[PDB]
Amino acid sequence: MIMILYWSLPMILFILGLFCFVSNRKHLLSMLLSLEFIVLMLFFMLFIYLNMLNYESYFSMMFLTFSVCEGALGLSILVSMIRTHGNDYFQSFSIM
Amino acid sequence: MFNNSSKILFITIMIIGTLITVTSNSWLGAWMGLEINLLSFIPLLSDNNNLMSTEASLKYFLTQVLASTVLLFSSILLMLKNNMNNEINESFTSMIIMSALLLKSGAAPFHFWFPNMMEGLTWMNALMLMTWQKIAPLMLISYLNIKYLLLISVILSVIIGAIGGLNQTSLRKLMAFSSINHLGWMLSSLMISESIWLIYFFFYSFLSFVLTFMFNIFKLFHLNQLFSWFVNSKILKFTLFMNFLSLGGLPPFLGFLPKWLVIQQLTLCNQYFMLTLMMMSTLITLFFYLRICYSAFMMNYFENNWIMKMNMNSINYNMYMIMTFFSIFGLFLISLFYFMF
Amino acid sequence: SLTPFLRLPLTDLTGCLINHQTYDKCGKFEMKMMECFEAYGLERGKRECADLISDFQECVGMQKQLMRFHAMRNERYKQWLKGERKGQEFFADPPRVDAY
Amino acid sequence: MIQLMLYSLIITTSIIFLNMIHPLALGLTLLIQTIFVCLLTGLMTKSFWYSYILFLIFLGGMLVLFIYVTSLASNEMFNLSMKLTLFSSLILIFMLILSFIMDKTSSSLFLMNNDMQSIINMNSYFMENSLSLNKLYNFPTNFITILLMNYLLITLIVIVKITKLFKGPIRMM
Amino acid sequence: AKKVKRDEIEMRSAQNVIFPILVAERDREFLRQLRRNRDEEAELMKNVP
Amino acid sequence: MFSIIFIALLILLITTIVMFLASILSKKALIDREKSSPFECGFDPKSSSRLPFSLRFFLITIIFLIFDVEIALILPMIIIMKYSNIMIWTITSIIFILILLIGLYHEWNQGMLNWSN
Amino acid sequence: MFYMEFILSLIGSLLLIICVLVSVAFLTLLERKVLGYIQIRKGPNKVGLMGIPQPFCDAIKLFTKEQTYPLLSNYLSYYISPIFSLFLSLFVWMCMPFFVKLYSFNLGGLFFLCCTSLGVYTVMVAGWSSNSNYALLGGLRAVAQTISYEVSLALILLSFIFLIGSYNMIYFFFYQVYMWFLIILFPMALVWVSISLAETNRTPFDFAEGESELVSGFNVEYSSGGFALIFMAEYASILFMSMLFCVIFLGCDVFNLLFYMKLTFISFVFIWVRGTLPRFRYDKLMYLAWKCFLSFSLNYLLFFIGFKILLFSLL
Amino acid sequence: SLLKRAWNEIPDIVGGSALALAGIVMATIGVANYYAKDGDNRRYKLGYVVYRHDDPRALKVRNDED
Amino acid sequence: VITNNTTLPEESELNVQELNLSSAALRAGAFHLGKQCEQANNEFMLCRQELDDPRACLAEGKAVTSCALDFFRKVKKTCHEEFTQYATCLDKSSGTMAFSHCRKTQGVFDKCIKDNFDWDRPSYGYFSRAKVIQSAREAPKKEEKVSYPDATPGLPEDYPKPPAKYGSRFHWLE
Ligand SMILES: COC1=C(OC)C(=O)C(C/C=C(\C)CC/C=C(\C)CC/C=C(\C)CC/C=C(\C)CC/C=C(\C)CC/C=C(/C)CC/C=C(\C)CC/C=C(\C)CCC=C(C)C)=C(C)C1=O
Repeated sequence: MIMILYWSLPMILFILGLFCFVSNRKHLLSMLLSLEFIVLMLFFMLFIYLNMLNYESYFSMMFLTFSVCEGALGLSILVSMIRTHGNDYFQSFSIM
Repeated sequence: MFNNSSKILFITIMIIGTLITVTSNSWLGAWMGLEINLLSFIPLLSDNNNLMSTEASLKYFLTQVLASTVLLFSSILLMLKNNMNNEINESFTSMIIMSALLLKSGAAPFHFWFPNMMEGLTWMNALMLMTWQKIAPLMLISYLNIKYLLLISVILSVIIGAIGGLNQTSLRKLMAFSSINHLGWMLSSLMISESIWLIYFFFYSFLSFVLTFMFNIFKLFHLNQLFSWFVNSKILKFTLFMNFLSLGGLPPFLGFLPKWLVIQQLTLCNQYFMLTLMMMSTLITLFFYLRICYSAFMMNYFENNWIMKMNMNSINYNMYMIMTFFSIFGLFLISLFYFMF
Repeated sequence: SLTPFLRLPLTDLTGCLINHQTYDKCGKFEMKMMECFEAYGLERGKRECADLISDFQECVGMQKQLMRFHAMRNERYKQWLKGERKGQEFFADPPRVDAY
Repeated sequence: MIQLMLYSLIITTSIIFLNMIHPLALGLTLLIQTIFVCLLTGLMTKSFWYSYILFLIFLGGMLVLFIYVTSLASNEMFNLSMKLTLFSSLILIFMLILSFIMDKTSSSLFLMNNDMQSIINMNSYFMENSLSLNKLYNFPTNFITILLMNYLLITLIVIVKITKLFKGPIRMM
Repeated sequence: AKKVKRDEIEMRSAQNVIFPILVAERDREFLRQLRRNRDEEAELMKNVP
Repeated sequence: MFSIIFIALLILLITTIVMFLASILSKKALIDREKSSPFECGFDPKSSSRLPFSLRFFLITIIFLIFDVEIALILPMIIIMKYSNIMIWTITSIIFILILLIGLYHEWNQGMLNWSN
Repeated sequence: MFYMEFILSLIGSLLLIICVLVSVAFLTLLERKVLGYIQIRKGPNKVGLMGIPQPFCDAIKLFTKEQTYPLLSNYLSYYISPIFSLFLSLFVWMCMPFFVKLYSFNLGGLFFLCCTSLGVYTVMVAGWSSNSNYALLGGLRAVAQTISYEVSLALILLSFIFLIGSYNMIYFFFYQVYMWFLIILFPMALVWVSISLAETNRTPFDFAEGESELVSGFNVEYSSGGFALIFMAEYASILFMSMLFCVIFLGCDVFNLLFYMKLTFISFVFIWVRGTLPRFRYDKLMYLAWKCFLSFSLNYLLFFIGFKILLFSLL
Repeated sequence: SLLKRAWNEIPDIVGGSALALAGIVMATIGVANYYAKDGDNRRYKLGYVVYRHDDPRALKVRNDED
Repeated sequence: VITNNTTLPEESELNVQELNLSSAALRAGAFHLGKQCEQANNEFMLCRQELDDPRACLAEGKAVTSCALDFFRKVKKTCHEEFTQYATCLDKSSGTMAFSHCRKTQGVFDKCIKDNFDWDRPSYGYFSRAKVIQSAREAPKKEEKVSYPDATPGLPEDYPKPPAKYGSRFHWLE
């Protein structure tokens, strides 16, 4: 099928990104590491679709701007994490 | 909008973010508005005086980031096969979009994060989360037309939303499970129309807007505090708590009219079996509301006696009393409303 | 394309985000189709736009042609692996570079 | 041809990335992949302008998280996994073998490279990225860029307020 | 800036005298190829259902 | 590209050979428990280097991520000046650089650009 | 024909590689002689004939000297970091404009930005891999350098780019045919050299090495093989960045001989400055980039956006 | 005063903003001058542009000398 | 997409004498060549834009190539030596085949062609301008508007709106 010969690989890569975002690693940063991994794969598919259009790749910039802000915001929340808990370990948070 | 000029901004940018989503004529445009909305809420939500608040700022962020990420994943996939923002005949690719949106709003199967982040929010924060943040997600689900997936969330929402709430004593955590149930009614109202949903949402926000103030004005966070709460006229305290009954949708009060119009339309559309599970499950929701009214309906209590006085903010209380008055006598104004016909 | 319920002035902001109307092989194909959606509305348009949607999708998505192409290649390989072809004459003469 | 080998490597590096635990091991895996994805994207496009931008953008994020990794997760451990090295090396050669015996006219992506375009296409004889990036700064889509600007500036107000610089440095107490 | 533009326009003007020539050539060979492909398709798949 | 990748590999091979010569050409002597000890001015070290190293430019560190992503939006300017509407291009570009300056001066005046103190 | 074409491209890169690798050896001698004459010293004068074979006389030692295997270092990372430091130094040369084509490189200006940023990881990884207190301080002193110069670097490149119309470096030749952009861009030339120093981590911005603050910075735990490549990779950066100053502000007549008389002179300037200025203070640089340079660079984008617009109307 | 303090403390932002202010001014001259010449209609066109004698655009052909 | 019923011209018709003349040789005569075959070029290029069917412009294309081949026969007859020197220079002077380098040899040719055929080199920007012609094809594309008589009708503003019968008609007329 068309979807299997052309769009399978990025999707299989995407789900592997999510399975990193949920696996049990001690440090919160392990979530941030896997966060921009997924974003890297989202860019890849979005770039497939935008190129089916002849001239629409400019929207890649729009996507990248929101990619950094969620990473940048994701990093700020970690900073605020440290200065109330002292450490970023997942097991240090109240389970609720 | 409580402390500094900065809080004023984040509130507005939240409004802009939500509006961009619900006014967008394409999935990609809609997704952008969600990102705008995301960072407008977190700074409002994070305060370092509380060890709990920063934890709340986390669980929301990880959940919402995943939701928008998976949401964008499917939207790209959706128009990779159809080449349109719309799918002619709904299929799996459209289901995936629905799953993300439900998690974005904390519907039943993916609600877990939602109560578990309510421990560390101020009351004014919970209102923004409970009411406004549910606009953009639920409003996009109106575009998608999958029945069984949406139908399953309703059945689980009313059930999990009710049974879970019986065991809580923290009002903030209790209202979360209460809000999950009202969310179930919306999604049921969303497979039939939107004008009902728009009406029903406005009333739901109205009641929650009221109950939040009463706790917010008197800083109550636990059931025991209700019994210890001091009021000059036990008649006054008795009447303030009569808003819970409206939140329970009892017909003598305004809070039933929303439930009522959702049944006159679901029944018109032959969804009889759904209403049985929903309306029946609402009783359990009505139950723990009465557990709160134990502190009002009985009206002579053993209370601590180092308080003789009520210290309350005027403007909040001034607006709260006005809102409460309609919440008890708002039924006879159904004549005026012309949005149901 | 989706229809916002709100349709406040904000929709003007993001309306023209992604389109096919800028120098595209399918610019005319989509304008007809989407026009027909505007004439009949969205829900009824999905039942009157059978040709326009299929043509537009076969102009952008191109699945209909790519999925012809593999049938030719696979059927070329199937013949050879069955011995029906030969190694010397496996492919036809290539096109000229200065073409297409 | 290298496109298929790029497919193999991006798959291979993703398998191991699922198994990294040490944050820097994750980072090295991610950095390597950011190279390949950047390379791969430019194959199926009229220019590599976006690969340059994407590469530049992520490298900014690469440095910053090392600074925080070296402050938060400084003391952690690696473990060479003989299961992993064999598994990746086993499939990697296996995948590389296929790419040599693949009908790699069929595997090529249908997206039109610049040369894949016709000779008659008059719009393909301008500067490499003129038209594509054009309407990023023309009516009406320009307002989207403007909307980002506030969004980025408003973000810049969010970090300082979340961060609360004055109440000290950051240490992994 | 004038001199660079002067030179550029001269280079571009040379294209417009050559560009029509190539298009004439390509069409007369683009068409010829299409016949061969329409004929290769016939032979390749005689026995397909 | 494909030319550059080949030379990229060829260079990497060449530079790799250089130490592979150095590793053999290097004089070889028995390694001592002290020869491989770290250098910290001749006195044994108190603290591993893998302890948490405090940070003071964390705030700038985040601002650096942002400011780059606006470099993605100024760079295309030149390329599309001959091809764009001059009012839209002129107006938008200016209100792009004013926004950046205003943001910078705002934080500079608020003292966020200064390090943690 | 075409098959032959890429063969020549290989030869050019190899020819450019060996020539650059040789020059950085002789640059190090030049650094010692010139820095030995600004100081009233004589400089290397004995070895061989008049000191010319001095740098070769040192390349012998740094390779007949044993590798160091630090006890507490992740050896594989510690062992590989020198390779990529040298590779990235040589690799960035493939974009240097030639009228006798070597590589097309439309968007060559960006390719500069990508490659130069990569040079920080090699320092960064080497310092952390060494697992010594000083080495780590050197690495994190280098990263903070990037946070400063990186953003201002792009903006200042953008100003030059507006003048030429494209990111292809070849166009610098045509526009610098009557005069030199140095005249139009005098403060940027002066600023650009300042940022160029940060790129190569030189005095007054010598923080990665950090000599006399850190014992030897991130190099403190390297020896014969690894340290040599770190050194060569350092001076390859100077040589290129000096050339990149000659193509931007000084004519860019790559095929003329004088261009190489100019190239060495800017190399002399880099040594000249090292013998004049004391090192900045680790924070004063980061404040300098954000407080002054970034604001400065943005101000002229308006000046050149207006000037290009005004010039566009006339032409 | 104010002018003095900045001119003494941060002279670059004053000089830099002085040229920045120059950009806006002579950008406002050039942009107005551009539509004072009808520069949208450019005598040299990218690509091979051919009009019919009856097309409305055929009237607006900018007639120049070289 | 091509099927049997789609009509492509037979192979013999597409055959026609071709230039087969390298790039540098073409760029040499560009300015003098352009002034001659402009009538054919514009006629050919005009149809190709309005009408995007390659087989439709088949007749015009043969005119364009014939004019090009016609021009070089003249050059072959007279300035053969000069043209080769100009082309050789233009080819071997830079990697772009820019005119800015070979101005000298160019002059030699321009004087040969203006002494043998009294032609003039057009100004540098002559061919970059918009070229308006008298369409000999005489079939400018038509204009039409689609018609949907079955469109979803709406309530027209002229429609009168009397009071509702018994009002809301809800439950107890409220
Ligand atoms: C007392 O107060 C003072 C201080 O306080 C302590 C100071 O710190 C200082 C500090 C001084 C400085 C920082 C000065 C700058 C110097 C340094 C940072 C380091 C010192 C080293 C140098 C100057 C030497 C420069 C060169 C290197 C380090 C090596 C670089 C690599 C090189 C040259 C190899 C290049 C590669 C090539 C292929 C070139 C061609 C061929 C060869 C080399 C091959 C050689 C031989 C063979 C292959 C053998 C073949 C044989 C056969 C076939 C038979 C001063 C001055 C001071 O006064």
